[PDB]
Amino acid sequence: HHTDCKFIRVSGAELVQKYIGEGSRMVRELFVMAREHAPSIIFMDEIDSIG
Amino acid sequence: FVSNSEILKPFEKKQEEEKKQLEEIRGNPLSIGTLEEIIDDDHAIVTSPTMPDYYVSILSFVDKELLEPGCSVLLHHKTMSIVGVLQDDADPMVSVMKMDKSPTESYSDIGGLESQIQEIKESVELPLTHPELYEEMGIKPPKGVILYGAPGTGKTLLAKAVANQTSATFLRIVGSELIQKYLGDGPRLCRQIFKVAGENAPSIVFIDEIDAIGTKRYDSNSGGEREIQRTMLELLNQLDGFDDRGDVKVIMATNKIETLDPALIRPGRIDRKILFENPDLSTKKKILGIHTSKMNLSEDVNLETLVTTKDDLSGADIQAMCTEAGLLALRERRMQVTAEDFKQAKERVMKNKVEENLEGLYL
Amino acid sequence: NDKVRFIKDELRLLQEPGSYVGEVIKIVSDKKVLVKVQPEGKYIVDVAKDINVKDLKASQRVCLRSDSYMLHKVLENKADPLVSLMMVEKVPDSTYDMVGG
Amino acid sequence: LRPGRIDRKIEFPPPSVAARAEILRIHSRKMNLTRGINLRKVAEKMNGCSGADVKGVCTEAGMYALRERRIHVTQEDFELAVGKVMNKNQET
Amino acid sequence: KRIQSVPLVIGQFLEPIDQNTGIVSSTTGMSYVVRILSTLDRELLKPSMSVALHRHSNALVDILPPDSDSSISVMGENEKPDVTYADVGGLDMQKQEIREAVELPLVQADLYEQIGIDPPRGVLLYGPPGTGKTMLVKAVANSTKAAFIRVNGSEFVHKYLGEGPRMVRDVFRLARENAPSIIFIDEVDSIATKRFDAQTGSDREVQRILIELLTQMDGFDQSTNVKVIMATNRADTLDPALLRPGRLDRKIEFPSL
Amino acid sequence: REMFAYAKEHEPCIIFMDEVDAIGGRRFSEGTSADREIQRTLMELLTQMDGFDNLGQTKIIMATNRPDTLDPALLRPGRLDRKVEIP
Repeated sequence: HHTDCKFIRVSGAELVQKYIGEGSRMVRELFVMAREHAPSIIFMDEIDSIG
Repeated sequence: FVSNSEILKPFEKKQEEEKKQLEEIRGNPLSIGTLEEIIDDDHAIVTSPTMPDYYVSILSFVDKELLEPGCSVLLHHKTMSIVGVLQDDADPMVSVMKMDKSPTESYSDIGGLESQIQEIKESVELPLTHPELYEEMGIKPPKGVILYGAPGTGKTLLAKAVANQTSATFLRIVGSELIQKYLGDGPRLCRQIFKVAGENAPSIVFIDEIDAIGTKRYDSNSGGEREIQRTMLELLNQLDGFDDRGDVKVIMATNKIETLDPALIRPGRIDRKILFENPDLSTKKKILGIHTSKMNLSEDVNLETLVTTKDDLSGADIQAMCTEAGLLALRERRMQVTAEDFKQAKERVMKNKVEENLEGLYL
Repeated sequence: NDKVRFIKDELRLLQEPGSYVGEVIKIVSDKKVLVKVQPEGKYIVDVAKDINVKDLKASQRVCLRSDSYMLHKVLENKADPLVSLMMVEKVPDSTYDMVGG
Repeated sequence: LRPGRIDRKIEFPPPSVAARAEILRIHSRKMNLTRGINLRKVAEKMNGCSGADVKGVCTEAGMYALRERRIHVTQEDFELAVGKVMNKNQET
Repeated sequence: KRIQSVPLVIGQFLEPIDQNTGIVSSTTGMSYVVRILSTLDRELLKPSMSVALHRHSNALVDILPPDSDSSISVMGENEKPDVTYADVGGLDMQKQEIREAVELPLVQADLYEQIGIDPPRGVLLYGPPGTGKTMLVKAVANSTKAAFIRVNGSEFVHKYLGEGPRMVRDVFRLARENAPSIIFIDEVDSIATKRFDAQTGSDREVQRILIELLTQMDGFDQSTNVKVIMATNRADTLDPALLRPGRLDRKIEFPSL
Repeated sequence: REMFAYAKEHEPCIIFMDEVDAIGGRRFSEGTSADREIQRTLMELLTQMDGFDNLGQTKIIMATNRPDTLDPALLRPGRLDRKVEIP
């Protein structure tokens, strides 16, 4: 908020899909979303098993 | 006058008559679809996104070489005839591909590795920059190199300087991204990697940090041990069974390559095995001056003093102290970093940041 | 009177086949825009004479005419969330005063 | 763990009585309260609670007020809210 | 306005564009942009309001009353009550939490505004399957005696592509007309799963079924007059994104052993 | 839903099940190559015997080669009340 950015999470579970040419694109697709918009500050979600 | 009547006059007359036909040839909607197969009779089958099926005749504005199974062409509204082929612009498929043009790197920052640089430069940069050496001699350059050594030697910057001098396509394939959740997508990914690299230029193929199949570690992606071979052997068949004249250069590097299947390494195609170790006190003096070249240092700070303190450190550990020393002075906001900041920075890196294990030691 | 004349002339507009819905992907120098209809397939149509291809770009919701199969005008742009799941939050409400200790 | 990837490692200490005292008043600032309570006394009864447990006491503070059909939250609700949250942490 | 008078295609309004002009979605799956009839008005309809379209031109003709058609339209009471809340014991611990998050806000909505607590837009249920989750919902329907909607989780799937997402929005529209409305979905884990969301190249997406669940619930419930109750098997099956702020925060698990 | 639709028409009806090793199991969703059709198939068999629709004249006879391949939720009371073993 203080840096005036766009908060975007990362869910590692849905980053792997199956398409034609887009199969492995979805993993790193979040990199492009941080290109067109510079104020990214990417955050990571779904770390590990908390029980 | 004389030539303009036999050149410009017949050309402008045919172009105006051709544009008048484009209204009857190319309609308003201009439906498209996916081309399946072509026949020597100038008849093909095209499937629109609504999944219909038709059989029509191949019209002008296309040739037999431009038609390939699995491409997209242009159709007609009422007659559904093929108008022509539509080329695919703005990258073949993916826009986030590591392909770039002339990145920023030089040989001054990688200095100290010249003993290991001479081997990789002759097998990669030399045939691309000076092809007349290998072609006129008759020898065939290797199709790739492989790197091995202790972590922290900066093996990433070794191949980064090649992309700038060669001024060609530079691709990167993460070793952890080789596998896929859905079974069967592993070889489908690797098949598209060499497909794009083979169409445009010899370029470069660089694979770094391969954890694939090593000691499991991925329980969210299940291959059933059968996807292990199908994904790995796909990389092997493209480096052996695939017909190539030596243009494709595939580079593989990670912390430990001994755990990988040596059959996947495909010996005899890669003639360069480069080893990396920890630099001595003479090499660290040159490496320390690289990171401190753009840094403002005080008068009491000596480069030979910090190198003597450094013990059992790699190239990445030297840059860590220069970065940490800049952050310590950043809190106090000093233009020139004093000597008291380097003393506190070198102690915190080798302690909290770098955890030195025993491994093989026996003092 | 003009309100009465416009209502009596609405029958000609009601009998008009209407227009489709599509999205702009790419353009060419022939003034032919690629329109992707969601229920139907893709169709390459011609832009209107009152507009050009300078104001058209990728991922733009427009209006595709039916009878003449041509572009009419631009409706709206593409929404911020894309692909499967895209979380877009700009300027949150969390500050330093909200975090104690 | 080696440098070149993560340049800063911040260790988060667990919340304490003095730490949860300022956290309890922030989450409860968005609801109705009573000046007759104590900020550090409620957090003193809680031990080892996380940030979600402090918000749980604040969230459940208004739940018990709905049973009495009152627009205020007195010390009676905080004593019942802590006892419910402490049982959830000790369960499973 | 009386020109048509004949069989019409059932449309659905989407977004306003121009004066006397709007985009509509026909039940045939093909969306068209037509002009609004002069005798109608953009303020007389709703963003989700279902309308009628011409047979051929698919132009807007008449605005249907604010009620939709999915299955039976679910008036909600036909011979429904059998047992009462007193016939099921031991759930009083979890029954009090549901009555306060369901029956309480439907009666007095000003209690939450005074205490400054945002009431949840619905209530989920967890624990071992095949035991409860049907006992407490049945007691609320008999005690409240108001609008109740019971739709199976896999019932939203229709043999036609575009019919699936259209039937999802039609359920929330019927709950907005009657203020004491309770939406119940039994075994919601069929259309809502952890991952699994991408159907790849089978048919279209099928994610649109889940997208309409997040779109309709987040845009509605401004007055918190509509609650949604869902049942499932376990927590790991459902989409974990459903527990985030801004949407349903309620979590209730059936005690085991 | 078509088979149970005849329960309200003809009251003396009993629907059988022949050797179900597939749609009677639990098999929650992780991967499994888009099983939603079989996943929702299980949800329909657990619907008519659960929801407020009352019949009482329709009996469900389900045969299987082993209880371990059946959904534990289906084995819970309220759907299959009596388990008749044929050793």
